[PDB]
Amino acid sequence: GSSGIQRTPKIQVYSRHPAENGKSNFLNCYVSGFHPSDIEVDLLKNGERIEKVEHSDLSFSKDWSFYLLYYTEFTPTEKDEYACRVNHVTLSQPKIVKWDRDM
Amino acid sequence: GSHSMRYFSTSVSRPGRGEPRFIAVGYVDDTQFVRFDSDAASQRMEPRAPWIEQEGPEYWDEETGKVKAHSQTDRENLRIALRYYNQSEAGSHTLQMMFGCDVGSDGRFLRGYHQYAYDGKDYIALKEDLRSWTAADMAAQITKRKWEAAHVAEQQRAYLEGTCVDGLRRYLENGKETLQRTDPPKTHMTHHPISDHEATLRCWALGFYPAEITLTWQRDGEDQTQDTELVETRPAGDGTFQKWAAVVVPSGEEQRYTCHVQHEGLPKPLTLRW
Amino acid sequence: TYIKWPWWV
Repeated sequence: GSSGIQRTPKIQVYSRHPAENGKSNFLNCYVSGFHPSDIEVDLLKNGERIEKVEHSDLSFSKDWSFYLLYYTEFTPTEKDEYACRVNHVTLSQPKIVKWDRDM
Repeated sequence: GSHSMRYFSTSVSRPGRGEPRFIAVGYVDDTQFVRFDSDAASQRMEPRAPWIEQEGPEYWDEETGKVKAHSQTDRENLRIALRYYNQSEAGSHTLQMMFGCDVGSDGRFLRGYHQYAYDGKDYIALKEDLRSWTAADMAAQITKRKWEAAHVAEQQRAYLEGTCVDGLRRYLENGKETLQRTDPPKTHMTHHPISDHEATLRCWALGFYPAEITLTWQRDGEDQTQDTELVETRPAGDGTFQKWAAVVVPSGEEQRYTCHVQHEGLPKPLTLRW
Repeated sequence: TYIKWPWWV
């Protein structure tokens, strides 16, 4: 029952600090520029949904589009892979964006 | 420089899945400091920045009463808007409100705002003179006529020039160690080969505050306006922000490009070269 | 400080 001009979320998955294996960090998924505000966001570790993930309070930008930050503490390693999964009315299927230490 | 206070509220209906949800957040500049969530258990305005926790119990009582009243008003406003537009109850609709004020370095009032959006599009907005309204469509003109008859703009003008400015000035003093800071961007460049004929040069800005920043790429002093990839400025989670810009460069031409960084924490803009 | 007044559209 979406209403108004739909805008697809822009998704970024990244760490708070440059990654160093064995060093505690935060894994972030920032979703922005979307409408309507109904959205599902998860952080994944090796393809599996991470349980203790926090998120910011829904807010929006000058153009009225919404943004949210999902985040969890994590200690990266050389082998472990991480990703963000997003579902939104504008997406035909959930979108999974893998974490790349260089983005 | 100048400073701003903003409150942002979102009301969303969810037909068949419960009553509408109301969420409000308050910001000074790019720092959130309160929230209210109609779904949450506390049913209180809650602190979200260290420097607001020193407010006494009657602050929290008063702020809770004001925001809960707004929550109820905007829930009824979703109903009214449905009627104005003759829209079906089956659809999920959104009502957003923004209000707040700007002050200068000396604390003087610079601008006030009080505006609404329905389903993501302008609905009605208080004009800069704080005396008149801009109505976006025929439904909002019904509202405009109603608010003109009830002299709503007079009350909002009084809030914006009075209470709003007083609170912002006080928050800036109470959180001065944190709100009156500028963290300049830490900058660097990375290089990522694509094929054997092309590679990506990425120019990075990290750890900066406030979030406003400009990153641009040039080739031989000429701007690369259309061949640059620029991501949205993003929170680090610790009160600072991050951003990068990237250009695709033919292999061997890296040294033709320069990245340029403007930020209010930099006494002079930067030029980076690979 | 939150607005002291909301109003119906």
